[PDB]
Amino acid sequence: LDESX
Amino acid sequence: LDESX
Amino acid sequence: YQYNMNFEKLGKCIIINNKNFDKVTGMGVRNGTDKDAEALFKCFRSLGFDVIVYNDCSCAKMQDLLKKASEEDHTNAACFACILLSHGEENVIYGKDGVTPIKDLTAHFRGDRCKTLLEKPKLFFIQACRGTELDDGIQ
Amino acid sequence: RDRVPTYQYNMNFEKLGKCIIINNKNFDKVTGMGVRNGTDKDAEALFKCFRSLGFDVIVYNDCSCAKMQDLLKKASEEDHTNAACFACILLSHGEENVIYGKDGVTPIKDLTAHFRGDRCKTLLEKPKLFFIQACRGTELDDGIQ
Amino acid sequence: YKIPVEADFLFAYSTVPGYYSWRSPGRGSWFVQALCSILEEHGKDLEIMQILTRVNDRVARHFESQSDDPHFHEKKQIPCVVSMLTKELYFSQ
Amino acid sequence: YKIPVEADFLFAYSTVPGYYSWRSPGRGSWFVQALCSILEEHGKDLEIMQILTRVNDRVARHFESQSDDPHFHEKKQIPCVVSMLTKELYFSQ
Repeated sequence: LDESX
Repeated sequence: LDESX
Repeated sequence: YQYNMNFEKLGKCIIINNKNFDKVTGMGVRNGTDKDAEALFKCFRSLGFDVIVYNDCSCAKMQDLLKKASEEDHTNAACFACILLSHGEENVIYGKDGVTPIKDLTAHFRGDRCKTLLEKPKLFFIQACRGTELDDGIQ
Repeated sequence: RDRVPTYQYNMNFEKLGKCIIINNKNFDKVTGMGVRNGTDKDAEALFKCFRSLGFDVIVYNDCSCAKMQDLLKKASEEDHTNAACFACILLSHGEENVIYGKDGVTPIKDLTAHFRGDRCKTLLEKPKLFFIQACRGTELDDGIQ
Repeated sequence: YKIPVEADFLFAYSTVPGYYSWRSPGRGSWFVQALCSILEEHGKDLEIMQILTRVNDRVARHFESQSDDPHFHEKKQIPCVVSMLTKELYFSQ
Repeated sequence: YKIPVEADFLFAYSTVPGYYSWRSPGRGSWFVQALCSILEEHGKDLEIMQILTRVNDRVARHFESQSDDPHFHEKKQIPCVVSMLTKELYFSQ
C-alpha cells in the first residue's frame, strides 16, 4: 500500500 | 521615480 | 499534448484594478496601474478573451466577483483568465478595504467546485508585492 | 517545436554539470518520521537517468540537516565555469517549505540560497534545477469526475 | 476515473516570494509592461510557458529601479511562474 | 548591466503547496517514476517545461493511491513547477 511523504 | 507594490 | 482550444469562446477574463485604498489600510495610490489595466485590456482582448475590468474593489467584492465567475457556465469556453493588480504581501492581496488570501480567490475554481472548467486551464496573473526583500542584482 | 537562437540557454560547455542527489531513507526516532521504503528505487532510477543525460551524478544517503547544508554550500563554492547548468534532487520527508534531514527539519530556501547569483558567481546566467520529492503539508486530493 | 482538483492552474506572479514588485507611475509596472509587449508580438504563436519565460527575461534584463532613497536605488526584479498545467497551451486555432 | 540574484532557478516539486506526496514501497514515488519515465523517452529532445508538463499529466492521470484506511483511499496528486528561468532549456547540442 502506497505511503505518504 | 519607481514605486513598490 | 495540447489543450483543446476548439470552443466557441476562448474564455472570460476578469481584470481587477485596485488603485485607491481606504485610509485605514495605510496604502498609497497605485499610480500607473490604469496604464497597465488598459494595456492588459487590449492584449487579452486580442487573444480573444471576453474582458471586464472592475475598479477599486473591496475584499468582499473581489471574493464575490471570483465566486460568481466560477458558478457561471463555461461549457463553451476553452479556458478562464484572471488578472489581479494591487498592493499585496506574502500569500495575500489588498482590496481597497484590507487584505484577503489569494488562495480563497482561486479555490473557487478547483475541479470539484467548477465542473465546467475541469481539464481546462485556469490562469491567474498577479501584479503585487509578496514581501519586503529587495534584489540587489549582480555583476 | 522550433529551436529559436537567443532564446535558449547556451549548452556549449566542456560538460553539462553536476547532479547532487540526497537520498534520505532513515530518520532518528525523535523526529517521529518513518522509513521511506521505495526511496532506493527512486535514487537508483534518478542516478541512471541523469548520468544518461550527461550530468556528473553524486548520491548521498541518510543525511543530517547540517550535512545537507554543508554539502550544498560546498557545491556552490566549487568552480562551475565549465558547466552548462547545475542540478539537485531531494528525496525525503517534508512539511510546507521544509525538508527533513535524519536530524530534523531545515528550510528549502536556505538550501537553495547558496546558489543565488551573488553567492555562486560561476553558475550565474546558468539554469539551477531542484527536483523535490517530499510532502508539503497534510491535505489530501480526493479528485473529481 | 479521476483528475486532481488542484490540476490545470497556472499562476504568473510579477515577483518571487518575499520580494518587492516594481511599478513606474508613468509607464506602469514592469511585469505588465513586459507581459503586454511579448503578448502583443507572440501571443498567437507561442506556447504560454515560452511566453512567460521571455517575460521573465525581459523583466530581469530591461529593468532597474530608480529612486532617491539610496536603499531603493538600482534594484532588480524577477517574475515567478507556478504551473500545474497538464498540457501545452496555445491561444489559437 | 545587472541580473536578479533569484533568477535562473527552477523548482520541480512533486506536489502542490500544503498537500501530501505519494510513494509506492515497491515502485518508488509517483513523481520520480514519472519523471524518469519521460526523461528516458524525451530528455534529449524536449524543452524542460514540456518535459515537466508531461510529468504533471502522468502523475495526475496514471496514479491513484490505494490503502486499507478509508481516509487515505483513492486519492490523487499533482506536481508543481516553479520557474524563474529566463531562457528555454534543452539538455543537448
